[PDB]
Amino acid sequence: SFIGSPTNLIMVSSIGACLFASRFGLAPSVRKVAQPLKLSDREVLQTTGDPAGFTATDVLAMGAAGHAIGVGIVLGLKGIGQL
Amino acid sequence: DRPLWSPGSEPPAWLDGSLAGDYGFDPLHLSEEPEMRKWMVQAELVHARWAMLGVAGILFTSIAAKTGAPFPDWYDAGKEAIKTSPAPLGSLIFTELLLFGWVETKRLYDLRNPGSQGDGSFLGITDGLKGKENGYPGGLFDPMGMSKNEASYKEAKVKEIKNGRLAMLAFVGFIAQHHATHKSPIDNLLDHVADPFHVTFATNGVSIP
Amino acid sequence: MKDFTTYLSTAPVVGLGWAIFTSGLLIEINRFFPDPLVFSF
Amino acid sequence: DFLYVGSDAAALKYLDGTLPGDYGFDPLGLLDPSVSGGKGEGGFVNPRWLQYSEVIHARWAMLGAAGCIAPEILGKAGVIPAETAVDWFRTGVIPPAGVYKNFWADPFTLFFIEVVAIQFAELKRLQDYKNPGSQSRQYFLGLEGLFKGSDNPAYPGGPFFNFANFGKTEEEMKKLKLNEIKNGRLAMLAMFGYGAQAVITGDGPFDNLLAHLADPTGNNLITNLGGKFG
Amino acid sequence: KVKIAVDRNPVETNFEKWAKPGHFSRALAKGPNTTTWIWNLHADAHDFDNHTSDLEEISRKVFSAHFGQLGIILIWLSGMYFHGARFSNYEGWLSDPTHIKPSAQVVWPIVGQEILNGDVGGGFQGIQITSGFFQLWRASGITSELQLYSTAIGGLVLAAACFFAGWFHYHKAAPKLEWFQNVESMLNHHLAGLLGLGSLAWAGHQIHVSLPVNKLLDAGVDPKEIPLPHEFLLNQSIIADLYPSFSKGLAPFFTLNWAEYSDFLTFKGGLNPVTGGLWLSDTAHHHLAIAVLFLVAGHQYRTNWGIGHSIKDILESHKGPFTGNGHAGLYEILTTSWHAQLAINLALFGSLSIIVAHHMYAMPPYPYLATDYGTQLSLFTHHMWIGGFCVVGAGAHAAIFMVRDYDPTNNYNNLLDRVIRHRDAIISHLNWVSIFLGFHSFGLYIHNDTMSALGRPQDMFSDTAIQLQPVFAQWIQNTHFTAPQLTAPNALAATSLTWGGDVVAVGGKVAMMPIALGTSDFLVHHIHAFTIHVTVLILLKGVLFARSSRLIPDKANLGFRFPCDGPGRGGTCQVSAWDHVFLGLFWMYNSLSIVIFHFSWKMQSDVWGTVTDSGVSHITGGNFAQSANTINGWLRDFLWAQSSQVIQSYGSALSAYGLMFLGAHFVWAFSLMFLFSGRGYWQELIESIVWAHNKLRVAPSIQPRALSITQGRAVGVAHYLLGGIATTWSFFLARIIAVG
Ligand code: CLA
Ligand code: CLA
Ligand code: CLA
Ligand code: CLA
Ligand code: SF4
Repeated sequence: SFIGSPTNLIMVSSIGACLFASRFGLAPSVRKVAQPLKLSDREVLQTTGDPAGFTATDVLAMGAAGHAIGVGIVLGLKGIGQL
Repeated sequence: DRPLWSPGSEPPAWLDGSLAGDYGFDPLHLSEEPEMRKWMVQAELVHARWAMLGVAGILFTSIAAKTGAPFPDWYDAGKEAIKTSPAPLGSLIFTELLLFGWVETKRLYDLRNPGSQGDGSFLGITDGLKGKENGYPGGLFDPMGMSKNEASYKEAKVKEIKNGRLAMLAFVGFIAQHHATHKSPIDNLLDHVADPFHVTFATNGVSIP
Repeated sequence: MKDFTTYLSTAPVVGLGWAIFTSGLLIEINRFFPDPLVFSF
Repeated sequence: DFLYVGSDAAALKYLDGTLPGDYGFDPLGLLDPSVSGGKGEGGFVNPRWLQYSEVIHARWAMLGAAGCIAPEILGKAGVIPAETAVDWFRTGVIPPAGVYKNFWADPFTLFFIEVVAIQFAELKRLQDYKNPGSQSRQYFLGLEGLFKGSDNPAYPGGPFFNFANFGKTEEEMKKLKLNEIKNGRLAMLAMFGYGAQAVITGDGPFDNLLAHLADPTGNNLITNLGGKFG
Repeated sequence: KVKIAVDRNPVETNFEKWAKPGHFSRALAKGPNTTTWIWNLHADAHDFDNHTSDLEEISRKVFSAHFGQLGIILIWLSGMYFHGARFSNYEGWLSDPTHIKPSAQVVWPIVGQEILNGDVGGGFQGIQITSGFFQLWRASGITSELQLYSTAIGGLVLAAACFFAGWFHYHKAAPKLEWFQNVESMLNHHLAGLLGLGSLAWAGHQIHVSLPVNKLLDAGVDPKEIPLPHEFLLNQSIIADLYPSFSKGLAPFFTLNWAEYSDFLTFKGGLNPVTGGLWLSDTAHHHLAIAVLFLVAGHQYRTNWGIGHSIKDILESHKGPFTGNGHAGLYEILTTSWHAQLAINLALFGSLSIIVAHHMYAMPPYPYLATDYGTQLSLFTHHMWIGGFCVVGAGAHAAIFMVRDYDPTNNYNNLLDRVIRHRDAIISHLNWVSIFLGFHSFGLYIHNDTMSALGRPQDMFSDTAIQLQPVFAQWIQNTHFTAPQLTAPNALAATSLTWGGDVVAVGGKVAMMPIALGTSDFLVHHIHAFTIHVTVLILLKGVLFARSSRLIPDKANLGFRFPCDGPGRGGTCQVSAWDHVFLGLFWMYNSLSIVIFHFSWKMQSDVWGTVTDSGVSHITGGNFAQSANTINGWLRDFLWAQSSQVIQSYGSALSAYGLMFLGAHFVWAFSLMFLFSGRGYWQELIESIVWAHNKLRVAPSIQPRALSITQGRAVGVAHYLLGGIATTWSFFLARIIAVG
């Protein structure tokens, strides 16, 4: 996880893609309950600052999912011999 | 209205403070029934008196041993006593068992029926050998004592029960720090006074692994 | 004490007290004395 | 200003400017009056006992955070001798970490003294919590007058617990309450830190502060997690 | 939404209800007029449904009941640890596991019991144990008896804490019904919390404690100079030499360089040749991966923070056209019925215990466990029987839910209602496959017996004669043997030596060797399939016909456990679902007895034995491929070729196994009174005895009555099962101790 490593780049890009995905619809966040196609835009608790629904549990889950996706990508690329 | 065993606690309903040393300490609800209350009072009194007698004898023997007189330790005193005793083992314990059985069923049937032995059945004595209170007899057992005065008798009762409880604590301390140190209680006391900052219950090896 | 000793007096505890007493009595007889066959004093 | 990052809804509905804390940070929810409803003492999950344990944990954390770092800078300076100046976990609290041999008594002797004294203290505290003001009625060495306490068992006051007795006005008392609970919540993280720093470096917390100060990039979380002893 | 709803002090803590034994039931609250009052008292003692109709009090009752059972199990575990600490040869067994038999029970010299203190070696005498606790205490790194004493005292402390917790959570602070109905929070907390936290804690304990101790143990180092695990925990220098990846010090974990941890988180197939058990590095990576899988699965459901899954939505959304309403109401049933959840949990627990027994006999996870044949056989048989009991109880409590907690209002066209609708088709098809499996397994056995008896072995169903080769099982064996070659290239060897090509051996005895499957294994496996199909037929028929039937339409109003509806319709005896479970217990007993007979014979004839320089010699003569095809071969070469040590056990260390064998014969035979007979004859005999006691005035105030018909059936099945279980236990243990 040295600054400049391909694993660091993969981790940061995954985290940023997950925050982008949860910022404007586009992900089953605390604001967006999920149907088979993830609709209906509900509201609970409060966002505490920036708009939409980035609560304390929204960034906690998306960071967890973004981290967990990154272990799959890095170790998958490491197993096949990439980066 | 009374100093309890724990400040702010709720005293038991069966402990109204009318007993000697009634500090209201009874979490297991023993002595709730009045007959068993009397039996517990009797048992506490006799265990207390025997604890004080044994502790006083142990302390006297240990002090006499420390001053230079030939005396055994409080432990295994009888083991080295029997080899020089004219009375052998077996006969001594059985003699004391018969005599103490006589005295103890006499006081037992005095406890069951107060004043039952004051009818002159035992050698024609009426005022003597008659229980004055629950665990407190009279006649022969109060030769010169001040139990006639009520306040002095109550103060002596409180003093007796408190000294008894202190002697129970002393006897358990005796066996505990004898198993800890294998020395006389006076020797342990002198070691505690000589080096209080180091010699204690913690630096004896045993009981603190 | 009365409320607890009423439970203490019911049959399962009596099913223990007699059992403990008789069992321990027979253990001590078979322990201090060896295994005999004849009651020839 | 108000509320916090977690700040669950249906949790601010039972607290608004009442407790000395009350910053709206109850994401899980444990001060609901519906919890432990009924009769009797019941359980520990209730606002009174939770506030009581929070302020007690707070003050104990203040004392601990003062005592853990106090010998250290004074050992760096010439205040206390460096022979006695040792890390807080090497004083005998963790004998695997180390003990101080040059004490006036055995560590278990001091443990028994602490056990007796603080058993008296905490059992009197618990008995006054069960029965408010009941320690001022049973005779205790002639000092029953300073154990009267107040309506809140957490904040007793009296001739000794508040011998300075300043903050008589409600506003100054509320400010002192907020200051106490905020410095206690800081000492919370101070102890959490001090323990984590001790387990991740094996050295004292002020030495870790010096390490972060001299080299922030080379001595931080990422380098110390990948180092020796953690 | 999810919160902690708790009612404080609902029940006073007093012995008032202890004074009167009959207080939970209003029928038993009057008095003991008849002797059946006592059996109803001990029978309806924990039946909380008829004590009260409130679900909240039932939930509190079962919560503190589970607390009490947990405290009891913790007391038992603490007692086992104390026995291993005080009366054991664990110190001797650590220095010599291949020559010193384990022993942890010491008898008294009171009456002739000194012969039971067998010469197990190491200068120690006692009962040779079979639970395998020494293997567990060698896996989890334990050296001295001080550590076992500490574990026992901690277990006693936690047991007292659990009992105090039950008392508190019932009498002092009882949770409400909404607290128990938080199913999503329950599942998340018992997936991520319980299972995941325990798996991660065990992985950490194995990595920081068990791995260095087991690395030094199999290297020939005596345990006396082995460093204590706290030295490995605190000091990285001592743990660095045994495992070089610890010199990195948690750097590869956060930097995603987990390939550097390949020294103590290995992925190896097979067993450790020094000890015979699984590699502790493999178990460490296993429990770490299990902790990962349970941490990720424990964050699936939605409790309070919007995100997650709602189980009602998941159930109601899976609807498929041949099922009508698909899982429409099952969330409402499982959140309101304790017996339905009891059936599900007991069925899955029993099946998982069966998997546990099979996967310990397959891959021994403990050092010096494969060579200890007694511990392996005892573990397999014991978890086999416990799994069977849990499955039978699952069927019983499913039938109880069917009788009591099932209502037709919530379910109209769902899966449960449609299973009720076509129950006759299910029972008929199960009967057909039952008859089919029974014929072409047991008739094959009888035909082989006949052709052996008729002097025509070439007409038998054997390997020498025409054979039924189990091609599917052998192909699965070959695939798993070649699985590390292609499909799992990172595995060092095969996951087990069931299908391998090498033989491991510790101390001159075979630890685990490849297993060959022939016609006899085919016959026994299809016998097992037949027997399990019959038992599941009995249990499923009892569950399905508990509510209503073509015979008795009003069986729902007659309760779950009733003896009969009278001699009408030709006699409706044993028509209740309780009697279906009563028969299913015996069918379970037959199934698991034949299963463990197959296990013992196959493992003694083709796996267990002593390795020599000239080949491998097993315990028997390898006669399973020649004698397991006939009933007489099975009898003579398993029950008569063995059990020669049980009969001659007298005067030796294992004579108590012979005594237990004959007492088990007694109890098994004594049960057939309560099974064949009825009640009217016994009631009339009791009337005559009552007259005898009336003649000389010793008449009890309580009227002596014969046992109830359900009571008599329960006594019969209990005595029968206890006798059979103890018979097989004594025979198996004596055979595996005197030989293995
Ligand atoms: C010192 C403790 C102590 C106290 C305060 C009491 C007090 C009482 N007892 Mg009791 N008693 C005691 C010990 C004590 N007893 C012992 C040990 C026994 C067993 C032998 C008894 C046996 C006994 C009986 C059988 C009866 C009483 C009765 C009484 C009452 C009479 C009042 C009286 O005369 O005062 C007593 C005053 C004293 C005992 C103080 C004298 C203490 C001396 C000076 C100590 C020195 C002697 C010692 C052996 C030396 C120790 C040496 C050491 C330093 C090495 C009163 C409540 C009677 C009663 O209640 O009737 C209504 C009654 O019937 N007691
Ligand atoms: C992550 C949190 C957590 C954990 C670890 C557990 C753990 C457990 N629960 Mg569960 N439970 C939880 C949250 C949790 N619970 C929640 C949130 C609810 C409400 C929805 C419940 C409601 C619930 C019910 C209704 C029942 C359980 C039961 C059990 C026990 C099952 C016995 C077993 O499988 O053997 C494992 C055995 C052990 C590990 C033995 C050690 C037990 C230790 C002492 C428990 C420590 C865990 C605990 C959560 C710590 C905090 C408690 C604190 C106040 C002291 C097990 C100990 C059953 C029970 O009564 O047992 C208590 C049961 O019937 N649970
Ligand atoms: C789940 C069980 C578990 C546990 C308990 C540990 C624990 C430990 N491991 Mg291990 N580890 C585990 C699993 C586990 N590991 C697994 C699964 C792997 C993967 C293979 C590893 C891989 C691994 C490596 C490679 C290394 C460790 C190391 C360590 C140590 C460093 C801990 C650390 O960095 O935190 C730092 C400490 C803290 C964060 C402290 C926690 C906070 C404290 C408790 C707060 C308390 C303060 C309180 C307020 C006041 C205290 C009371 C006071 C008044 C007396 C520690 C002993 C390293 C080592 O040996 O170092 C010694 C090391 O090199 N481990
Ligand atoms: C070993 C003892 C034994 C045996 C063999 C049977 C046999 C039977 N029971 Mg029973 N059972 C027994 C004890 C036994 N019972 C006991 C003690 C209980 C009480 C718990 C039960 C409880 C019980 C229940 C609850 C159920 C059964 C059922 C069955 C049937 C299963 C048929 C099947 O699939 O197998 C195939 C057939 C056989 C094994 C019979 C022998 C066949 C041999 C090999 C002869 C083959 C053909 C032959 C050549 C024809 C001869 C011709 C001749 C007339 C000239 C069968 C009639 C079930 C049923 O009705 O069927 C689904 C059922 O539901 N039984
Ligand atoms: S024999 Fe018994 S079970 Fe059968 S119908 Fe008669 S009374 Fe009922």
